[PDB]
Amino acid sequence: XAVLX
Amino acid sequence: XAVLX
Amino acid sequence: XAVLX
Amino acid sequence: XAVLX
Amino acid sequence: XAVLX
Amino acid sequence: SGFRKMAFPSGKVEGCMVQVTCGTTTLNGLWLDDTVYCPRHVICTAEDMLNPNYEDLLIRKSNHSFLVQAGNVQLRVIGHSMQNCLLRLKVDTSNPKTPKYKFVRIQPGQTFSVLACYNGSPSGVYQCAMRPNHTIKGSFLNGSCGSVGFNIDYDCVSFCYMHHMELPTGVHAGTDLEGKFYGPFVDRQTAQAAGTDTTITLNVLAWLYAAVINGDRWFLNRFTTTLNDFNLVAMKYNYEPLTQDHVDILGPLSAQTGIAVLDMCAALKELLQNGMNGRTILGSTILEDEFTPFDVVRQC
Amino acid sequence: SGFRKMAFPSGKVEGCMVQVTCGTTTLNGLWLDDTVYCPRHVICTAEDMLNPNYEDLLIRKSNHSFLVQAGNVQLRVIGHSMQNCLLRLKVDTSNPKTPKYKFVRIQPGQTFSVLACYNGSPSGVYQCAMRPNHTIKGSFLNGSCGSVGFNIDYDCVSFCYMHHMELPTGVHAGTDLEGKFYGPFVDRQTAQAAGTDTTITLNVLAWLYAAVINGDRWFLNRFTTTLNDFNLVAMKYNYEPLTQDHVDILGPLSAQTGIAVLDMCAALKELLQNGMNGRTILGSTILEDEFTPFDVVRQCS
Amino acid sequence: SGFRKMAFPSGKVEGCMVQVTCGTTTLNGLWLDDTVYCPRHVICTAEDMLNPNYEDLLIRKSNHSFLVQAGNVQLRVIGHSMQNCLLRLKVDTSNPKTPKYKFVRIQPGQTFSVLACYNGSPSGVYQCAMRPNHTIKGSFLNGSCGSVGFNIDYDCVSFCYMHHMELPTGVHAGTDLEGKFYGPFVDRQTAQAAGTDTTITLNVLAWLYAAVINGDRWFLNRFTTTLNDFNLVAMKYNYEPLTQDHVDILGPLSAQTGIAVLDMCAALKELLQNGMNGRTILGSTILEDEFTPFDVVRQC
Amino acid sequence: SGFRKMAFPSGKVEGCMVQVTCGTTTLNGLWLDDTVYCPRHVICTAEDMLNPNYEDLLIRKSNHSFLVQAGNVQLRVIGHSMQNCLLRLKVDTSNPKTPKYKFVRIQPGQTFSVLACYNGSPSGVYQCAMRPNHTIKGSFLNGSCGSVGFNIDYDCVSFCYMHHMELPTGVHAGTDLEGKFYGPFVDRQTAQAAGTDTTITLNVLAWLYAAVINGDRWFLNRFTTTLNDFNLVAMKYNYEPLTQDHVDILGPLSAQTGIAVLDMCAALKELLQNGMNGRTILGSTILEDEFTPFDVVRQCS
Amino acid sequence: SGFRKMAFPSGKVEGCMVQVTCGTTTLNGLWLDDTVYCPRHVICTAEDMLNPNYEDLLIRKSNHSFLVQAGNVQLRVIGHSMQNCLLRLKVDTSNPKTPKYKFVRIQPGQTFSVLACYNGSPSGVYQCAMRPNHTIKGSFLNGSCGSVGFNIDYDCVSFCYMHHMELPTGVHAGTDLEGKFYGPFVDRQTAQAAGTDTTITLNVLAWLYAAVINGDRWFLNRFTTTLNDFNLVAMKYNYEPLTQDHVDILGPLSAQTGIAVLDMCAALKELLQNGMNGRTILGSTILEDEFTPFDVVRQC
Amino acid sequence: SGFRKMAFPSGKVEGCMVQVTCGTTTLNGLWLDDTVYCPRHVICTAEDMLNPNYEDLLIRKSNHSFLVQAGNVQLRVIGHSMQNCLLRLKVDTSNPKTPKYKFVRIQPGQTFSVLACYNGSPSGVYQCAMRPNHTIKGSFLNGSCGSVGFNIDYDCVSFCYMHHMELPTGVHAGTDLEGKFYGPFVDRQTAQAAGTDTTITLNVLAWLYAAVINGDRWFLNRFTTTLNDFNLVAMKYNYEPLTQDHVDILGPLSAQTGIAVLDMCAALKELLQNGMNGRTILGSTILEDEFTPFDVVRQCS
Repeated sequence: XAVLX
Repeated sequence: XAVLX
Repeated sequence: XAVLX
Repeated sequence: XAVLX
Repeated sequence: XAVLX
Repeated sequence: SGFRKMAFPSGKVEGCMVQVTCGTTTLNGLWLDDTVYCPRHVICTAEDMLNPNYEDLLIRKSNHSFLVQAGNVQLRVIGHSMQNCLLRLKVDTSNPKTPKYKFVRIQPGQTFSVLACYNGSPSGVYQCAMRPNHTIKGSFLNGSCGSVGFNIDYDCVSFCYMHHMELPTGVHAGTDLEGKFYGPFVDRQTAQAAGTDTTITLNVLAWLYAAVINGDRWFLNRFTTTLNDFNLVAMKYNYEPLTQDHVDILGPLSAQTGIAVLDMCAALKELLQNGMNGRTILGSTILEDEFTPFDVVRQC
Repeated sequence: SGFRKMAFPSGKVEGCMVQVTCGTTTLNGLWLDDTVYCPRHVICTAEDMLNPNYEDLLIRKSNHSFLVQAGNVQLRVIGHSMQNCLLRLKVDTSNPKTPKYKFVRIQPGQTFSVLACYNGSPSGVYQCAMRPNHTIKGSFLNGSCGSVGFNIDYDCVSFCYMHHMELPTGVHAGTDLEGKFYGPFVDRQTAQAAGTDTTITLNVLAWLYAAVINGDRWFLNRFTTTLNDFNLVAMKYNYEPLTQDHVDILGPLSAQTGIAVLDMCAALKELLQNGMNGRTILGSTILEDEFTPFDVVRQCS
Repeated sequence: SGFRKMAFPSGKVEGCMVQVTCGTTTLNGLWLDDTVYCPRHVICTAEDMLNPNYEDLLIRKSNHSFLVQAGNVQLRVIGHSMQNCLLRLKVDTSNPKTPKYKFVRIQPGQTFSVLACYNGSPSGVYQCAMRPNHTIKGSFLNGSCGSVGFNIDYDCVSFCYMHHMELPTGVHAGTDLEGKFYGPFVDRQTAQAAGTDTTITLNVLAWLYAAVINGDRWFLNRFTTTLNDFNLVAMKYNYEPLTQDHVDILGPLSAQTGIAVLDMCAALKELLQNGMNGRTILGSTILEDEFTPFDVVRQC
Repeated sequence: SGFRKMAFPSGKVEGCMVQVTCGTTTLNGLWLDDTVYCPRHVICTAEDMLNPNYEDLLIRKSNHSFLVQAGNVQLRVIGHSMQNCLLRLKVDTSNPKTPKYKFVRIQPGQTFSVLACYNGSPSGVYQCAMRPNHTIKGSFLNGSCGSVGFNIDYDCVSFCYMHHMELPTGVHAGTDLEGKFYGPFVDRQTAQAAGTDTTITLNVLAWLYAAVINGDRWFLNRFTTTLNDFNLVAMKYNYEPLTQDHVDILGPLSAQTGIAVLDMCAALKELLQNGMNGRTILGSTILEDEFTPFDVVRQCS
Repeated sequence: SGFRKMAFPSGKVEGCMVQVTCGTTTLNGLWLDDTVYCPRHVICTAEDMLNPNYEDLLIRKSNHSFLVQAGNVQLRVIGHSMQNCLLRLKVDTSNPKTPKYKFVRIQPGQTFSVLACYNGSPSGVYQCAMRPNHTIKGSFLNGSCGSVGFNIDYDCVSFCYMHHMELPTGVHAGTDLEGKFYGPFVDRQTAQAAGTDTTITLNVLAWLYAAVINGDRWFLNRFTTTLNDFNLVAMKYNYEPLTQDHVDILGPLSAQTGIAVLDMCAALKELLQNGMNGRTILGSTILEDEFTPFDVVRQC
Repeated sequence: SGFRKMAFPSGKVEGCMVQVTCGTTTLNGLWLDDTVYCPRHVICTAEDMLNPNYEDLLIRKSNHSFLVQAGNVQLRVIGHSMQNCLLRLKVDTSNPKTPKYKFVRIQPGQTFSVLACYNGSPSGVYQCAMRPNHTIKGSFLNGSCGSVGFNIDYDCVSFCYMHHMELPTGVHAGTDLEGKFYGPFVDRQTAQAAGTDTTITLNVLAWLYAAVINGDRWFLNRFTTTLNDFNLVAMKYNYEPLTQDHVDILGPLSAQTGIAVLDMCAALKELLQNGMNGRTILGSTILEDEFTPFDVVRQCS
């Protein structure tokens, strides 16, 4: 989940 | 309210 | 409401 | 303590 | 009282 | 309009108050028909009063020891007989001014008038409430010890107090007219001391209603709050601490709606607290917070 | 009359939306005068994701690894530079629809409007507050990074937010328009997580007024109370447990004043909690228990 | 011991209380001898409204338009004069119970039992003060007019108050028996003022003296002490007796403050005996002593 | 304005402060002209503390089992000699910063300042009173001994305390500057406990004046008015002026309670312009005034 | 060590449990000497039980209607006679296994064992507490209706419960062995429903002590607190809000003294709260605040 | 062992104290290298007091209206300039005892040391915290303005405060060493007044530890409770009013565990208030009322 789109 | 009585 | 039982 | 009175 | 000493 | 603490017209009771001297000792007496009631202990002098032995003191006496006086008239004392803490003195005259009367035992919280008198003559009268600790707080000098408390209705005087002593806390105790002390007190000068007294709710609400009929009314409204008495209930439900520039900031909508911030806070505060009870605020429940003070002024 | 979540009219800001491409990967960017700002991760491939070296990846990129474009009307990228977390990219022309604009740095609690864009093209506008914890609870699907958030401030558009990532929580992070992240977070797919929240009060009061204005004011006329609730305070303050019977005795008054007991009760329920405050009931500064209820029916018809 | 607003016994006065009635209006009348007094608006019927014209109101109701009833028999009304703001109503039969009486004009600052009656029947009694603003703060609902304020003072009932009207703010005002209203008001129906009022400074000292005689005695100079009286009260709390040269050295400080050192002593001696009731002396609660008078002088 | 607990500028004393070590045991030293004084027991180890025969335990020792360090400067100890509970070390150098100085013997009850030193350097200055039991209540730490206590008269530093030990109770005790213990104590890890400690009367009075001088007048039991002075604070708060008759009327009560009218004026006056502060006269928070002098004599015969 | 909820050895009671069939209806019965007790209502069938008319049902019956069985042996029913809500059946055999026994009426909060049995045979046993709302919560299937509750001491079995019904909330009611229901219940299938039950304090403290004898002990210690549950009681006594960098900041002195900040907070929190009760902290009272975390580390 | 309010050793800062004179009026100033900072009101006469124009009064002052001096060793004032609320005044020589130094700007809650000076000469050192409201509760009498406050920070002296005025309250205001006032206040005798206070918590916790360290820890072993206090919580949480009798019944256990009832009570007194927190008493996660006290004496000797 940390997720730079 | 100024009255008698 | 209640039962005897 | 108390008084009769 | 405001008082610059 | 008006609301004052108000005693019953002392008249009906005034005329049943007699002197009762017995030595160098004088109390008052409540004289009804052919009987005069009054504290025992009148059969005492200073030097007694210790832990005295009543009846061991009574009938060392007899009928001639008692000086009963209805002002002018001396009354004659046929028969004497103790009764709990009273004395039922029997006398050669039914009191012509006797009223339709009854002996009752008042309940804590109830109220009566006290006709306080010295040497068997009406000095003054004032209303008085029976604490739930059984003492009651009036003005009683020494020598008042017969004076009574009563209520009236139509014409029937109702005797519910006759006054014996003053606990060292400054309050007073006494007895119904059966001579049984209100509370756990013995008529005897000892290290006794009043209970731990508590406020009389239904009488405070009672009073409030009275504050409202003379339209005193203010308290009735929502109360307000202070700032850091609010943050105090912020951290509770997990809200940012409100601050002084947070308040003048809401200025605009205060003024516009005419409602101080701190009075709004007050209600925000209860909304947290007691919930919201199935009422909708702007068709919502959960208190919205993604709307800034302005996002509001713009939309309106 | 009416209260709904309203976003500033996106017109002026649409004018500025373009897409930026670093061979395959496609963010959207902000075209203002002749600079086009966009997230610095565009210079990536889903391989550097994990924990990239930006200063390195950027320093290996030519000036035209960048295909910026607006509608089509393609723009060539004359210059480029990494400024915090954005790339500047100066372009060969200037947006003839740059509006009056500003790079404010919003503060937690302040709403702004968001213009969800996908490959340089509008799509959605919705309203957001920057939570006190530094996230914002937006709606952002893939290839939206570079979407911006703005507020209109008299004639001037004040851009305050551009979109970078999303925490596992489900919220979203991002930067101000000068490349500085709102919060502790960094642009790498390494599982950070968000502080704990807490509600913004100011905005709940602001919201509360809104309800007043729209004719919802019951919550002002405050309380009534439950009996067992009262007796809690009654016991606290050495008052006498109020009981069913008492409540009747009172009836007659609770009637003709109009103020039923339990409400009057909420009124005593802290007349003790927090004072009479300088003021006076029936000329008194204390509360007066020396009056029965008959005593009061008696002293007035 | 004790202290309450308590009024004069009301016996003497209840028996002179009748219900004057003038057609559409019933009110209260004080019945002395053959003279039964009562308020001069008993006559009216509403349209005397805000502007009443009095003087001429009768060849209109020349006698016999007056009920006036006591107990429940009646009084034939054999005359009638318009005494200032009330009416003397000479009546066939005299009152058997007319107590020896003065008629007075009391003056601001002073008190007098009021006996509020509704329909010639009393219902309660209580104290009242003539405010220096010439109002009294009482409890009168409609039907009360004519109720009377009276003192006693030796067997002889004084009289000072026939009750007339209620100004806007709650208070009332009325007449003496000689007829002249108390204060600058008039039995009209027009809105009228009500002075400013001040606090009755003689009374507040009286009351303080009242509290002192009750032991509630905590205010002021009841203090000054001598050396020995302190020196011994001293080592009761481990405070190292203080000699003459001690006093001598405090001097320079004594002088800047104008507090004789022996008054400080007294002041401290008290704090040793009754503690502090928790108040800050410079922010402590424990008297400090790691400062010498020298270092105190140095720092000031 | 104000009143804090302050101390004399340690400056003059700071430069007499040197470190005296003899093998692991390091403590502090007062360095005047060409001597350093410091406790004996610097010549100790923590294994002979309880029963240490000092005379002779010094020797075995000599002028080179003492390195005295003043900064990073050594000075040769060129002679050791015990001096009661001190040591007179004679250094080969006279202290360039030795001030107008002098030894003294404080009497209980006189504040002095203390300069707490560790390993030859000042840590903090704070001030103690010398309790009549002969302990001081300082803040001394292991390695602090030899911290001195001084006072300052114009130009001239006046030492009166070197610091040795610390009773069990939590207080401290030391010697004067010729090593004569204060009180019944000796440097002898043993039976020593503090004789019972009475308060310093003087300094409590002084302190009370310090208080008055500063605004704190409440505890002050006094004063007086005249019907004139009083009449002028009476008007201030719309009261009647006390006319000379009132003073007469009062008479009776003023005779019953032995309290002359004026003193009640003085007493009211006072309490008028201050308040009650949560106290009740005849169980009332407010000053009552509907009881005339008569109704009072009436009720309290 | 150990602590388990523990019923009395059912033995002594096991052998007094008989079957009592009367139609297609079978309850249990407590058979002592020459009497068997058991709910009335056994003289019922499904189709009755409504608001049934007992005695109008009893002695429609007689001695032959009752099938009493001590397992094997049929017992014979000489005489039947109703008793509040029980039935005292008289029988041709004193029960040889009868124990030293007594009938008591348990008080709310007290506990007994229930020997729950069906068709007059012990199924299981378990301990049970008498709620202060008079119901009690056990496991009772239909057909258990005779089974009893008792306590033992030495050898004297003490019967205090016999089980009649199950309020619709899922709790059970019953009667002492005089047949008088515990609480306000009637034995009859109606819209009745248990009181509003409240927790039994002295039994929770009781239990806690037990947690301590098996050294569970933790709770005993000072509790701890959380951060914004502290600020919640900061703003109260007027203290700066404590924060996360305010905490790691106190790190050093936490570690040094070995006491978490939040456990110190806890005590700061009570110091505000319940005061300080005449105890001195560093010879102080008022909580010092002009000392920073470091001003402390330096001085120490 | 011991805890007293300790001021940093004033030695280094005394070195820097000088007096400044603008013909008659005399502040004290800070001599560092070759600048001498001092309050800008020195350029006044008790006539401009009310509400002066500084920029005007200063612009009419020569470069030698200033008589700076240190001991005597008089210093001539080569240059001068008003910097916020100080004057710089560059002097003809440099303090040969300037120490390592810094102009930090303390933060509310931080103590520092104060060196009350009068006409350039030491006098007193005491300890102060900058209240959260922005005043500090010092001891300052006339002609002390210009006194400074400092902290020692390893080898470096960090000056944080210099003294200007005193609010009517009795507290004191002032500036950092770059002429910026600590707070809302301004240097004019126009009655400003101080925000409302509030205590600094951090420092009360720091203080609390200090007490632990010094062997005062009762306040950790927490509470015991009063019976009527408990029954308040008992009633809140639908528990059964605990009574005198109950407390006896319990005796036997309250004895042999060592933990008397009302203490055990404080333990239940919020075992309900705030949970069992994940943990378990006697394998239970609820509280268990189904055991009489006899039940428990019974199940264990």
